[PDB]
Amino acid sequence: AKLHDYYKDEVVKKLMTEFNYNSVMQVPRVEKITLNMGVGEAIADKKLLDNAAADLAAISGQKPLITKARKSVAGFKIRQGYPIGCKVTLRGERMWEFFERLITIAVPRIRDFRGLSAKSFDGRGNYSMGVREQIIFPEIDYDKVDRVRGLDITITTTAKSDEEGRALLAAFDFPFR
Amino acid sequence: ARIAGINIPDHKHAVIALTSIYGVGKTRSKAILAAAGIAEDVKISELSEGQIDTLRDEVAKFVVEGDLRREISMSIKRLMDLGCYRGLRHRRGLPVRGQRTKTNARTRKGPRKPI
Amino acid sequence: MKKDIHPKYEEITASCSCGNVMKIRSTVGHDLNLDVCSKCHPFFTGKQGRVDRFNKRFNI
Amino acid sequence: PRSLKKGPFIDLHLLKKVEKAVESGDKKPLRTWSRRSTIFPNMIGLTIAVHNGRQHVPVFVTDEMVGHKLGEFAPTRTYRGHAA
RNA sequence: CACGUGCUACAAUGGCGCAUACAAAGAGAAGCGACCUCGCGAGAGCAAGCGGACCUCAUAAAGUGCGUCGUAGUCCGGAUUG
Ligand SMILES: [K+]
Ligand SMILES: [K+]
Ligand SMILES: [K+]
Ligand SMILES: [Zn+2]
Repeated sequence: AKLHDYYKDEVVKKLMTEFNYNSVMQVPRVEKITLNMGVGEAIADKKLLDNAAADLAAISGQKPLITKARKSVAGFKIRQGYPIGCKVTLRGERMWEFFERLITIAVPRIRDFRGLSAKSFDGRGNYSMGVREQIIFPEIDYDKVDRVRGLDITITTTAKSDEEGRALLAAFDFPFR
Repeated sequence: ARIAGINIPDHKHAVIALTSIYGVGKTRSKAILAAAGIAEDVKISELSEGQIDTLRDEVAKFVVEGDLRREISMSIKRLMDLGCYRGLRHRRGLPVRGQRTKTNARTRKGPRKPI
Repeated sequence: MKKDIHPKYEEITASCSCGNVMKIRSTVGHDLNLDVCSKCHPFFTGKQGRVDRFNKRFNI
Repeated sequence: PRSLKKGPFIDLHLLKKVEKAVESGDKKPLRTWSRRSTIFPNMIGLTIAVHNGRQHVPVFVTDEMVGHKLGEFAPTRTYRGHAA
């Protein structure tokens, strides 16, 4: 909510000036945030995937979608249709709340935090980052953590290029080294 | 509970619990506690959040955790880049302080590797 | 959102040592006390040789 | 390490050579047997050939090298590995 | 890399903290060096005494009392490295 309000009130104006956009619709928007956990160990134990899902649920506030192998892979000893991951797609209010929580609380709580790479744009203005420990998110309880699980966060943007994408995140003061 | 970006044990006495932080030993732990005015015997769980904050300020005075690790890494890297005797010993994974290598030196060399 | 499948998500008060207070929706439920936040974190704030050493130690 | 009160140790002959070389300009590498002599700031940018017991090993002094003995940069024993 | 002889451990019949008992034998003048002051400390400065049943090295430790740790790779261990 607050970050969404901030986007409209401040970010649009800053980006409009910076890129000399003709229209407000030209200004990049944060379409969605996807949180993914790749639980390879799930093949050995089904409960691990369930525990990972519960962690992703607590962080997201949203029940995760279980993902399954697209094709059989001998290397990873996985067969097609076997559940090997969980994902959540955050949009609208829930996305903005998560985005706020991540920047304000979770990112500071990262151990030895020295900023996030600004080279982690995919070339289309979309930013992906990895979280090594679920502990950083306050919702997770350190005492009750069975296993340390990381997750990968992707921010999908309407930005045409990385420069527009980095500018958008910079406008929100997303931490960058 | 959480100091220097890590979680200290609540059940342990403060003096022991602080040693969980990298860069803090028993001496520094006692000094931090003395400055904070917190008794060594007091458990971390018993300490109030305000008391924990005072501890956090004291810990901030000393280089610890990631900052210390960066300093240590740089010091070793410098030696290896220098190509000084010590640097060469670091490169080869052999003792750097003139210990014997004919026998022992297992900590540096690792488990015995059969010919 | 579907009903009955999602974690309970309610506004909670988050307090920090710096004194920044933030009210945010979360699954945590209970009020949170934070050691650090974006406001006070060193990186965000921006708070984050041999020749000199020789001269200082061995000044003649 | 040598006590601070005593100050850094350098062989007099090496010190004289370094001073002369600095005054003269860029010079051919200095040849010394004084492995025990500490590297000084004035030496920076000079090449000193330090005896390793059988040959003089050229060392180009750098800022990082300062405060180390010359012998540290010339290895006395040759080892290329067993069963190599 | 292989072997011999050791040292230190793997703990609670213990570790750590505080307080506090009880030896023998020996060495010393380019030497043993007190006291006092300074240093977290290793030491430093100053400076008695003693060629010694006199002075100095020089503190016995295990022990004992009390407290703490609570079976953990730990308040075990102390290698290794900066
Ligand atoms: K420690
Ligand atoms: K050796
Ligand atoms: K021995
Ligand atoms: Zn704060």
